[PDB]
Amino acid sequence: RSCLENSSRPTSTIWVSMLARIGQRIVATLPYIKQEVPIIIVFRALGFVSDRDILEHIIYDFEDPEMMEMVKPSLDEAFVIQEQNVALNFIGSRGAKPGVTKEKRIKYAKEVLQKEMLPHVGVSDFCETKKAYFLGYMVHRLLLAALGRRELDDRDHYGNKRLDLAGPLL
Amino acid sequence: RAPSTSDSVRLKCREMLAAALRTGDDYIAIGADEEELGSQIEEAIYQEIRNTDMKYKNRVRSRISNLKDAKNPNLRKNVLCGNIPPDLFARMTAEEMASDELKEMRKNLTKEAIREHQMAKTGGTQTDLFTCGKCKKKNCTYTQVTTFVVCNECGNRWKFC
Amino acid sequence: SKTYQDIQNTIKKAKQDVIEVIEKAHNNELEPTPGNTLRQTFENQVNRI
Amino acid sequence: FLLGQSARDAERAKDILCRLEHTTLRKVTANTAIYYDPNPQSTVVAEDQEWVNVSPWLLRVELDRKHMTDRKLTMEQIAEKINAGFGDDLNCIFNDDNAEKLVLRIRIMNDDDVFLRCIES
Amino acid sequence: GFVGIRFCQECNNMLYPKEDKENRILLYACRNCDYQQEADNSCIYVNKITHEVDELTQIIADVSQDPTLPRTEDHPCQKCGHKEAVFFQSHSARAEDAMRLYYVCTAPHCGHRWTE
Amino acid sequence: GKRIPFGFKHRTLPHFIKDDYGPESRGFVENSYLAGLTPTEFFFHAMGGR
Amino acid sequence: VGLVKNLALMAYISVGSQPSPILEFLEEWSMENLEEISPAAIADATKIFVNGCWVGIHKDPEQLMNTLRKLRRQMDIIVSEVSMIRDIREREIRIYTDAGRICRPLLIVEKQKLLLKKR
Ligand SMILES: [Zn+2]
Ligand SMILES: [Zn+2]
Repeated sequence: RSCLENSSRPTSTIWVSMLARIGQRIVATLPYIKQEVPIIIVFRALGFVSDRDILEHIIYDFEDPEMMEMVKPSLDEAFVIQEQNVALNFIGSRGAKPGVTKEKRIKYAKEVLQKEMLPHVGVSDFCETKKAYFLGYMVHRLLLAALGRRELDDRDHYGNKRLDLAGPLL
Repeated sequence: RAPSTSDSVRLKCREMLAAALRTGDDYIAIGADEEELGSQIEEAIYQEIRNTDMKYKNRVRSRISNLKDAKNPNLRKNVLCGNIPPDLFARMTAEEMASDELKEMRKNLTKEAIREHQMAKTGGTQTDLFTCGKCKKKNCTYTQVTTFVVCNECGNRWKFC
Repeated sequence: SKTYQDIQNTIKKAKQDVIEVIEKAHNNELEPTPGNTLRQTFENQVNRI
Repeated sequence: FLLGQSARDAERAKDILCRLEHTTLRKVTANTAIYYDPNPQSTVVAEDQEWVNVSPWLLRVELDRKHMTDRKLTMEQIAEKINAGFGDDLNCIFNDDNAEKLVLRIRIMNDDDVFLRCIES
Repeated sequence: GFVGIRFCQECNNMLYPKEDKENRILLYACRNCDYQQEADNSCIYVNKITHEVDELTQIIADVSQDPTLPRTEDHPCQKCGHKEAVFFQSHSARAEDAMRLYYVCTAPHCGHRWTE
Repeated sequence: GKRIPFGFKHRTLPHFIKDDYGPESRGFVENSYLAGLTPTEFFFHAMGGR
Repeated sequence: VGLVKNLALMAYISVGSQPSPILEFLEEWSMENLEEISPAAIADATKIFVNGCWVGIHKDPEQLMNTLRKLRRQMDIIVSEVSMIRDIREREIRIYTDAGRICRPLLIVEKQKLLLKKR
């Protein structure tokens, strides 16, 4: 649940889930996007054509192949997306208000990919790097949870809760 | 004496069996006819199967591997010494042909699995002071919580307040 | 005033027994009870004690 | 409720329990590794089991021993089932019950790279 | 043994395997580029059903400086031979069935780990 | 139907140390209502009542 | 039952602060920023998160956390409501400064002796 700081827009949610079941195909539920999109297409849309860069942002160490076997399926799933334009078109095609043309869809995709998702890291003109690193950290945490190396996060743990006193409520 | 066969597959199987039986030179020490033993084994296999299909070839290969296994030459020595008749060896299974150590390990694993498959018995203080009304016996076990009565032999379940 | 002594002795004995069970589990001696895993049988033994 | 003599002794009841319990490869398999071994006799791995028995790829599905003994299985029936279930399209070269490692060798004879992944899964 | 991803040289992308039908060898081609390289591992995929993972490889030397972690003096280190040492369970989900400890030396410049 | 879980990271409460499966560290109340209760067992008893 | 709750006599909720002084104080130290950093250098390091924002990377958590604790104890640059969490198992320093973080005051115990002396 991302939220910059008492901003006009409401808090945005980013569900980076994974199919149970090829098997082990990671997806994402971006705001204002009814369907799901794989994380690899999102990374390419943020401005990362190279695969090595995407993996480095997601996975920090390459000496553990046991972790690499989990991302290979989803990585190879989206093999027909290399350039940034096609990724932007694919992400915008699933938008709530699909533009009748191609330019409108690209603009809508760039706006949702720079203002709606993860507004707390940054919503300025050039902040794609930090957004990509945060997304890679989310994927890394998801993979660690899947491997069981790190227990899940309890929902009732007050350490992950915040109280809204009269201030924020008003 | 095993009857001769004119089938090429049978002859090849007999030759392979004889060659495998010759591993380790145990035949010379025992003075047993390796060729005759191989012919008898092939004849027993052919009688059991009655066709030179894939099953017969698989059985022949398994027998050759078991007889030529360097990890348990005792089976080969016993076969060449008459301890295991050719009919028994041909009809024997993989578990029976295993070495003594392998057989002991398999038995231990099976016993451990059988024990682990069981369920823990219900705990309780067994005593003969309560007479079960469902069987007339005195053996039973009680549990205080009201004291629940559990029959030992008959299994009468009751409680006393 | 004597029942208190008996209760304290029993509690200390139970504590010693559970500590010994924990030590055995740590050093890998407590074999898994049939029908249950190692943690399950450990918890069952502790609860019974 | 057991009917035969198995009702009394647990030795003859464990087999009944096993046959009534669902057992699959995952329960008995320990490791599964695919290799693109070109020549069957080359045997990139050190295993003296293919030359005695005699496509440029195979699956080395080694099974566990403790689980197999617990369920009391034999490689003969496993090979028969794995060959009949998928028709006369593969050739499983099982291993004898004397070696330490319970290795296997699945090969296909007659897009092809992912076929082995799909079938093994 | 395991298998690691090997990126391309020019486009830096995932290299898919390929069985050369002509020379009868194993190659790794690129989906976009036409790069090729002769393989050396002769393996493509491995699955660990038992998931026999060595917990020691996950443990780090920084665990020693933990104020909420037990310490014992009866299990000294091996290399340096210090007395103080910590101990804890796997602390990893999906624990099959084992509370086996993983002793870690409590001293700077050592970071040794062992098990008994 | 089980003992007190590990709400924190591998421990019931901050007082007890990690991997402390002892009786008093998992809910076993050693004292009695006449002789008072320890705060930790007091909290665990409150959990049971809830 | 169980949904309605009441605060404790000592329980106190953080009113909220700003992250700018903390960012400046962590930026002065030898902390490489996340925008310009070798990806291979993330493994043997600790990731710093402030208000859930991943920024900067450090190479000495055992000293950084001590410096932060001393600074908060002196009440000069960081208010008493801020909280620095130290994750030992995985190297991550997640700091939070937003409001709603319920907390309470606790005495400090350096080795085996408190600081609340007779003075
Ligand atoms: Zn390439
Ligand atoms: Zn040391």
